Amino acid sequence: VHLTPEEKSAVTALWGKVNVDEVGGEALGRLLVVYPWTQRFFESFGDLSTPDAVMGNPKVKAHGKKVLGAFSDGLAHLDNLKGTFATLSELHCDKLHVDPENFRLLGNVLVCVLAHHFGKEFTPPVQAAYQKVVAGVANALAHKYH
Amino acid sequence: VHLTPEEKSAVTALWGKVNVDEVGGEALGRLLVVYPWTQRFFESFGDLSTPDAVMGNPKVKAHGKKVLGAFSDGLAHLDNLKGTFATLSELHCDKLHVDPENFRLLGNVLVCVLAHHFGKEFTPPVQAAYQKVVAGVANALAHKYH
Amino acid sequence: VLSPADKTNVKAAWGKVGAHAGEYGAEALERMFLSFPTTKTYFPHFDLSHGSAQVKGHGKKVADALTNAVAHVDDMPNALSALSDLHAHKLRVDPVNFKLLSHCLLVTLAAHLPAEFTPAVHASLDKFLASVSTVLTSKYR
Amino acid sequence: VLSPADKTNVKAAWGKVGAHAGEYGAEALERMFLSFPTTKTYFPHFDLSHGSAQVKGHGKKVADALTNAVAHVDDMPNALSALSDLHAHKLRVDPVNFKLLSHCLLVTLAAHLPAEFTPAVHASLDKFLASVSTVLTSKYR
Ligand code: HEM
Ligand code: HEM
Ligand code: HEM
Ligand code: HEM
Repeated sequence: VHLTPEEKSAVTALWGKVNVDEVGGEALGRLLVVYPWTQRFFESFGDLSTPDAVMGNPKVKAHGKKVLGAFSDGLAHLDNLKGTFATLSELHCDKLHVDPENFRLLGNVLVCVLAHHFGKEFTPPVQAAYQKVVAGVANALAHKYH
Repeated sequence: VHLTPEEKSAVTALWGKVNVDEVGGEALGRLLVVYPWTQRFFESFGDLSTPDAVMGNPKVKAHGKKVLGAFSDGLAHLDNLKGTFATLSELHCDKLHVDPENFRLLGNVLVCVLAHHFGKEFTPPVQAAYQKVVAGVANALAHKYH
Repeated sequence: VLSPADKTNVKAAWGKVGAHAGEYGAEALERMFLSFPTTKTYFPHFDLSHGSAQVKGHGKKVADALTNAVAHVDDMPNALSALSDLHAHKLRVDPVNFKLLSHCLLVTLAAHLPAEFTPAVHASLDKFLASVSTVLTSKYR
Repeated sequence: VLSPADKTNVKAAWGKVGAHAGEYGAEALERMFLSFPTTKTYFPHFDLSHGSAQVKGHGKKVADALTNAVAHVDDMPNALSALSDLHAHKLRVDPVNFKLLSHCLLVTLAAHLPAEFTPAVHASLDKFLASVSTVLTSKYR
């Protein structure tokens, strides 16, 4: 993605303050709650019948940590999102059959999780930069679909 | 745009049988008729109150041939739709204030006009290559927006 | 929201489909899978090759449902309730997909009904497919 | 469709906004212009600079339309019909942009109501803004 250096500096600065374990569990859980159809991939996760069943579910929480852990590493490679996510792009396509649109949904839920968390600190310009980031990841993850 | 040579070979070959005049006239007319809000940019074209008012309006038409004419040329730059449309990008953004989404809408109406006109000849595969084309154009035209 | 002209226009176009709905439905699916490969994430269990029987068969299913839609243009919600339930609770196809298929069906129709696929009929079917799509995704959340 | 809890959730979250509606509306706007630059194409006659009073003036309007829809949660189509007419026939804003602003609004709210912006509330607000957008684009064609 083409980020300003004050943009990439902005992304990176804030990201340094996020707790990936709990932000991952929070963004994944919120995705399942707000876009319930996304639950289609998680029947083996158990009870997702309520916002608390979802949010406090240890599998949901543990999966969020992995997605975000993964997201966090693409962050070190803003200049090569595609190669970064190439094998994960194939895994999601070829093996999990995840509609890439799910990637965009999560990006947005992520953006709202950040706001919620950083408050005033997630400024108009900070958001605009993250919007760029989440869009690049969604596209990088969708790259190898065929 | 990533086109196969069989993809490009097929794009090229049907494009060769297009009467840009009436196909551009038809495409832009349908746009105005199917997605009536796209008319907001053409009050000065006159009466657009009916599909005939629209279809038979000489401004629509000439504007259609003009648009389709520029489409035609990018075809000569399938490898650089980006730089091919840089100026038109700035113009549509900077001057005409055209929401780039209209470009997507047009591409889909186009694809529909081609089908209509080529019937049987506009095959699932020919459509698929074209879809790649009009999406690349929309993106190339949407390129310089800021 | 379908106007009397829209409905009249969909019955016309659709009536002319007649016997080929099945054929057109499967072609529409085939164009979609090729034009929008991400749509394939929903039929991992179908053989998606050209002239596959699953596709062929599914094409008819969709076709038929469209026909029932056309027949109950004024009570789609009720005519399509079971289907909405199905898509919203079991299938859970992402709403953005309804648009790709609708488009594919428009192309299919354009390509087979030259004379009847008028700017006005085009506008109508578009609105039609849009409302069917809305009805199918109305119970998602 | 908004369930009793959706409504309760939006009456509560919006209740907290209370006073900052206009202020929040303006921010939502600024968030949209910056993140989704394509949105600027509708406001060529505006000053889009940080703190422009054109933006402040417009944010307030938006926020009051929202406040009004909330107050008429049970009759949103009628409450906002004038606004639908307007967007449908004069502004003619591509429907896609409603989704972008709605997102910016959710961001804005999340940013100001850390305590009330719960998964449940987030969910209800999202459906709420979607029905508002739906109402506003219902007369486009
Ligand atoms: C947005 C960026 C995303 C990233 C970076 C990401 C990352 C990952 C990673 C690292 C894995 C584990 C790979 C493995 O087991 O080999 C995974 C698995 C998975 N992902 Fe993604 N993911 C993303 C988005 C999504 C979304 C949006 C969904 C669907 C709502 C999703 C659905 C799945 C599923 C169902 C699994 C398998 C879990 C299991 O073992 O049952 N992912 N993802
Ligand atoms: C999709 C690809 C399109 C291409 C390649 C294209 C190309 C062009 C070109 C080559 C011009 C001539 C400008 C000049 O030098 O004076 C033009 C003008 C214009 N186009 Fe675009 N166009 C496209 C789509 C659209 C769409 C979808 C809309 C709106 C619905 C639109 C609205 C306009 C307007 C308002 C003008 C100015 C008309 C005038 O000169 O009075 N265009 N376009
Ligand atoms: C015009 C919009 C649509 C209509 C009328 C429609 C209609 C139908 C019908 C009639 C069925 C069969 C249920 C049964 O077995 O009785 C079905 C199932 C299904 N639909 Fe939809 N559908 C539409 C959109 C979509 C879209 C856009 C997708 C995803 C790309 C989709 C994916 C599926 C799948 C995966 C199944 C089940 C397939 C199977 O198990 O054979 N549908 N649909
Ligand atoms: C839920 C979302 C929205 C609400 C509640 C809303 C509400 C309003 C209201 C109350 C007005 C002013 C009417 C008056 O002057 O009485 C307005 C005007 C306007 N809106 Fe919307 N709107 C929404 C979405 C959008 C979007 C997404 C855009 C474009 C991206 C947009 C573009 C405009 C424009 C260009 C005007 C004219 C304003 C001026 O010149 O001051 N609106 N809207």
